[PDB]
Amino acid sequence: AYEWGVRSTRKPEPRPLDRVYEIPGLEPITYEGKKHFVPWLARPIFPPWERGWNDPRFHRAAPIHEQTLYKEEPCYIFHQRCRLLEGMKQALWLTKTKLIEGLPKKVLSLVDDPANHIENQEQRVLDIISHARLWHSTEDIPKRETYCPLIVDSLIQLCKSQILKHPSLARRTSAQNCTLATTWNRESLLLQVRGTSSTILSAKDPLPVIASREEVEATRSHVLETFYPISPTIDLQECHVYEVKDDTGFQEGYPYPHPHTLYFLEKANLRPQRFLPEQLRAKMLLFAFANALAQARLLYGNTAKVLEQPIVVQSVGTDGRVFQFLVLQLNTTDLASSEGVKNLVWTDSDQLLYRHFWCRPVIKKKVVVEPVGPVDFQPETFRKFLALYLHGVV
Amino acid sequence: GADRMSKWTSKRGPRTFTKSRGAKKTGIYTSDRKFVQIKEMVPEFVVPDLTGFKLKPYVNYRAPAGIDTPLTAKALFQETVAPAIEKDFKEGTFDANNLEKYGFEPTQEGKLFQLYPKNFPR
Amino acid sequence: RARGNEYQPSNIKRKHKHGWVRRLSTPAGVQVILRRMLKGRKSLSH
Amino acid sequence: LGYRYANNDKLSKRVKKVWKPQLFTRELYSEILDKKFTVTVTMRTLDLIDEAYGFDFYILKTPKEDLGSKFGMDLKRGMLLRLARQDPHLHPENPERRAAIYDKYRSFVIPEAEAEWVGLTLEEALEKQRLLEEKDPVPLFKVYVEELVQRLQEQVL
Amino acid sequence: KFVSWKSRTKYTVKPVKMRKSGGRDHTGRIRVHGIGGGHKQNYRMIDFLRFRPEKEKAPEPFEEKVVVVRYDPCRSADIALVAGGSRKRWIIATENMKAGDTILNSNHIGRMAVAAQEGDAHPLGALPVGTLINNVESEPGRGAQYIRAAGTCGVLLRKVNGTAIIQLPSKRQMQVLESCTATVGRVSNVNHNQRVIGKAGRNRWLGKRPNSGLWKIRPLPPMKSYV
RNA sequence: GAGCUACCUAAAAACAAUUUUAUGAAUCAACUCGUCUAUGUGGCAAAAUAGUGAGAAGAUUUUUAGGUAGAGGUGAAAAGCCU
RNA sequence: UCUCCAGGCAUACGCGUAUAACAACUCGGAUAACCAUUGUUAGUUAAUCAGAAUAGGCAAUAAUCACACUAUAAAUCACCUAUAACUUCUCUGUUAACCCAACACCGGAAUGCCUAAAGGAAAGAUCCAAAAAGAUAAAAGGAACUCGGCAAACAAGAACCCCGCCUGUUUACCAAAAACAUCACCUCUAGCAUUACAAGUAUUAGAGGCACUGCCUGCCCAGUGAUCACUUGUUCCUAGGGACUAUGACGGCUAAACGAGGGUCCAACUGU
RNA sequence: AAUUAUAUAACUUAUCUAUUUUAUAGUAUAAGUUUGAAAUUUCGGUUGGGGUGACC
Ligand SMILES: [Mg+2]
Ligand SMILES: [Mg+2]
Ligand SMILES: [Mg+2]
Ligand SMILES: [Mg+2]
Ligand SMILES: [Mg+2]
Ligand SMILES: [Mg+2]
Ligand SMILES: [Mg+2]
Ligand SMILES: [Mg+2]
Ligand SMILES: [Mg+2]
Ligand SMILES: [Mg+2]
Ligand SMILES: [Mg+2]
Ligand SMILES: [Mg+2]
Ligand SMILES: [Mg+2]
Ligand SMILES: [Mg+2]
Ligand SMILES: [Mg+2]
Ligand SMILES: [Mg+2]
Ligand SMILES: [Mg+2]
Ligand SMILES: [Mg+2]
Ligand SMILES: [Mg+2]
Ligand SMILES: [Mg+2]
Ligand SMILES: [Mg+2]
Ligand SMILES: [Mg+2]
Ligand SMILES: [Mg+2]
Ligand SMILES: [Mg+2]
Ligand SMILES: [Mg+2]
Ligand SMILES: [Mg+2]
Ligand SMILES: [Mg+2]
Ligand SMILES: [Mg+2]
Ligand SMILES: [Mg+2]
Ligand SMILES: [Mg+2]
Ligand SMILES: [Mg+2]
Ligand SMILES: [Mg+2]
Ligand SMILES: [Mg+2]
Repeated sequence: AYEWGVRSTRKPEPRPLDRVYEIPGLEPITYEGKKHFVPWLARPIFPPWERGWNDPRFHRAAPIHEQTLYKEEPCYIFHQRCRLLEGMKQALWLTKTKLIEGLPKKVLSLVDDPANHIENQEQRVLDIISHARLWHSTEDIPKRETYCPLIVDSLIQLCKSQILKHPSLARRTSAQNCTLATTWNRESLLLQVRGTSSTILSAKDPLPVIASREEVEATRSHVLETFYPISPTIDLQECHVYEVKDDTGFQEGYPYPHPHTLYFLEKANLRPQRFLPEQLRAKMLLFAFANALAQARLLYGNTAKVLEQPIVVQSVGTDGRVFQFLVLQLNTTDLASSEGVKNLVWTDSDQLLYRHFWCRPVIKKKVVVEPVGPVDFQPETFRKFLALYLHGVV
Repeated sequence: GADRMSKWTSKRGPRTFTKSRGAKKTGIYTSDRKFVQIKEMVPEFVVPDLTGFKLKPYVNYRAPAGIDTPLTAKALFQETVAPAIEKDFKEGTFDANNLEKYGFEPTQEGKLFQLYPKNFPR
Repeated sequence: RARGNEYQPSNIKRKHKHGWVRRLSTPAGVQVILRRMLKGRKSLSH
Repeated sequence: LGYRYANNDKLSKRVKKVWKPQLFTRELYSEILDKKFTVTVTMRTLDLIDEAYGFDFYILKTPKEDLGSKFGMDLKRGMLLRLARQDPHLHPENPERRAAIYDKYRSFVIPEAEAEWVGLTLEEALEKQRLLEEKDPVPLFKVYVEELVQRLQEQVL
Repeated sequence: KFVSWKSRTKYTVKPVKMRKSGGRDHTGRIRVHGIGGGHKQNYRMIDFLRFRPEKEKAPEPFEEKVVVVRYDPCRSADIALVAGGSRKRWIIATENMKAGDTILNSNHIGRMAVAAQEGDAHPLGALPVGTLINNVESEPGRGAQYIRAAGTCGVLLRKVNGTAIIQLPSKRQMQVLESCTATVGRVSNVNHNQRVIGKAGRNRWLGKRPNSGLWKIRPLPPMKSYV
């Protein structure tokens, strides 16, 4: 067994106590009275010092076991930076949900109707992409810390222009950097989610249910996949000092209690600081699931049961170029067991808004091969981003 | 080639080198590089009302100065505390324990203006 | 090339090398100060 | 620390030589202190202890110079102070045992005040004296009061 | 003044920033020549005590999943991140190790030799004589210090009375107790010897500085005449 | 005494255009260097100037702070450097 | 106003009043005018420019327009879990033609942006001598000059020999090379942990030598029978008896390429 | 080259602590033996210069 930390770098052991102390019955003579060190006198032993009052600037916290909220049981907390090793599979097990590929047909059909098409939709989107990457900042190449929020904010301020066609869209408002948390148990393991969800869009009315009761009941045949030998708690924060809290994202009495969509942004400039696609979607499920679960607890109490009215929540995750769309329906609150009615989740993955962007022309031998604009722009991605928005109104 | 004889001050040296000119600190630097001034650490000048003041900067030459007698602890004691003890001694109402009755302070702790160590400036 | 410009002034370098705190670090440096005090020097160090 | 002549002839080169003592670490028990100390000790000291018929006898008998150790001198003060005060801390709850030790070393008993100033260096003795004579200045208020009361009392007399 | 960068007390998979010594001692003097310069490198802490039970876990054989086989600039061989239970660690990778494979760490000692797949740690006693082994250790619970270089392998020559003889790559034969645990197979990057540096500047990348330009027996007194 | 200089650690910075390709490759500035001739010779200069030349994405150059000290240090070894 | 020249404005390190006006005309500027000099008085104004709370838990995935694309040398506090505190503007840097070179030194000095919109003046008046230095032009000839085509040229093309394999490095201030380094190849040493090597483990680390690359090539390889027996050899017991013995320190050289290397030759070119 | 040489390594007898009846272990040391990293000091005279002969 190799012990980490070379001894030369460790703080050295205290010098041996003066031999005059060892002799019983002898009172050592030290430099305590002088109020300064001297090499030829024995080292004084001072009692521990107590100021007699509390100074905030120099406050020191108690050890872990002495904290008021300390609990022997371990609480596993999932937060933003947490990265699941198994990606989606681990997220499915924790939230007791079954995965359906592709968005719900109801959402998809909304944008197939040309009536929902926006005027100059293709041109305006290209301007937003060009504005997002080049025109917004004085600099030459803006960094991802300033154009992944801009692209998502711009599109939402474009999709929100449909209030002219649909006045019902006036019944929603948004927030920024909200706090969502929940506490639930899985197979004797206590799980909590603590993580902000950037901007939350909330409406006055709940979203229409996506799946029928018969489909929900049919999920019982499906069995959650297991991934031995990797444990479900890998990459989760084991916490022994915690409190049980379940916040929807706002407080009680908020006029718009129904959450429409949760948007997730990856604004880290460096690739190691940016989540991979698989990890991003896994983060979306837990964060999206938590908001749904907290409101279920708020409305129907803390009891565990199959919900008569399923709760539907939508999430949109992007790094500024690649978009992942998520629709989740919460069917049950009795997640303690691994067998029973399961939640349903619809995922649309790897939706490319544009393949690449050039902010300076590519010139070879005095020939402009590539223009300064988005490359391989895909309008279909914006339509899917519009379908989720329009859902619940049209 | 550096001048050893000139005083070392903040005007000299690189940007990083800084030091005060003797100005008393009036606040605290918190974390995140934010300054938080403290009102109590800022001196307040107690200025009297000079209305009806009969003293001016200069004195008349005609007025005769007196003999200089630097005040001593014994002189102050005789003027202030001795008469009280002397009268009390005749009345017999004097004891060692109650020296505070005449104004004795056993310890300066608890005084706003501590005589020693002095906690108040000029 | 052309010599004569060995001195490349830096206040951080100067004070670290021949400063007050540097001199007091070692007894051999403190004895440099002690002799200078004996002679009567205006400046004991940098 | 000295010099030697190579091959023990003065016509050869002069070579530096240092002769070192074969130090040993052993455990010794002091009856007067009733404690066991671990000390670096030469074979010479072991013979001296044996010739002194006990570790405690060796420390008390040996003068300051011959002892040649500050640690030993502290032991001398501790043992002397123990005997001088007849401290009951020696073998508590067994008075018979305590009396035996004290009687066995009764010859070395000296006055308590003298025992305290045994083995101390000049600096340690200076520090001890300074602490003994340290006193906060008397308030003049009290001093004047004493003078005033005495004068008034004498006048009334 | 010179404080070794190796001050981290707790194990973590995250790469740790390094400082090179240029050969200089902690006094500032060169104790080994030819060392200096090269690309900045991050240390990836390697666990060589294969059978290490997780916190509050029984000491019984367990398996782990090989997540990825990365390239380590601080070693000849290529490390592989292995994930099992609730912990992640870096281990030396065998020649045929691939991502997604499951390897077995087994302290259990078997009386009868059982065929072992590459990369599964087993006590030397368990291994049948003649199996290629690596990451061998002198004493049980001491981590691996032998045959941990790219392409190296060791042979279990003889198991007698709870003692095992291992033929080290240098052909030195070393005896250890059968309790010692060594994973099967040779280390990865078998073709390390076949590489060609080609250009002097390449060695300067690796940190190997140029060499200096500076360019017997005593006959007995009887033999002086003949020479 | 390592603010010059030899070497190293750490934190940093500079490299246009052209052709090759995918590089201790090519033409050639900034920049680094110092083959040759000439002038100078108490000189502008205790090693410079005018031309002419070598390298210029690399074993590259440069900046800042630190480390190695004379029985020694450093050295792609000239017994070269260390005010 | 005219003529002409072409590194300028900030920042950092540094310097420390050399800044600016007035007044003087001793000193300093290598001479004058004028001041950079002397004396006196002034000066540089920042919440943005610049400089100067505690205990835990846990990070596999570079950069390069980061998408594609590959590669190798493998590459920058945050976010959580709890405790504590609940509304602030003080201090310091800021001038100049400036620093290192005894000097108002044809030298040295990092970064940002720009190349004249910014910054400047080669000639104190004269004069046309020799010698010396620099620039330009040349009838005919074209290296006949010279140690050598040094320098110069309306030329700047071609091939060779020698030496080193190549890029690279060196005697700061007389030698830049054929010397040192260098990849590849070869030899010797070491079986291993908490400060170099090395958080490494024989395909590794140190030390030293040598251009590599196919090809000729050292020796060394018990003898005879034939995997078998004797003769040898080596040991003992005493000339006998047993016992035992189943190609590597060397050359040519690739061979090409490359060279401010050392020698040559032709052609053009020229005041050599 | 002459004189030394607790740099290192080594081993020997002792000291000394464990042990078994003499025994094999080691060693805050001393006395030797063996290597030498080094330190110190030296450059006789006559032969028209030099290597070889020589001579005093
Ligand atoms: Mg000088
Ligand atoms: Mg310099
Ligand atoms: Mg002598
Ligand atoms: Mg060589
Ligand atoms: Mg330096
Ligand atoms: Mg060098
Ligand atoms: Mg370029
Ligand atoms: Mg040079
Ligand atoms: Mg060139
Ligand atoms: Mg070239
Ligand atoms: Mg190049
Ligand atoms: Mg040489
Ligand atoms: Mg010098
Ligand atoms: Mg002025
Ligand atoms: Mg004037
Ligand atoms: Mg001058
Ligand atoms: Mg003036
Ligand atoms: Mg600021
Ligand atoms: Mg300025
Ligand atoms: Mg002029
Ligand atoms: Mg003229
Ligand atoms: Mg001409
Ligand atoms: Mg002509
Ligand atoms: Mg000729
Ligand atoms: Mg020429
Ligand atoms: Mg060469
Ligand atoms: Mg070269
Ligand atoms: Mg030279
Ligand atoms: Mg050169
Ligand atoms: Mg030269
Ligand atoms: Mg050359
Ligand atoms: Mg010709
Ligand atoms: Mg001498």
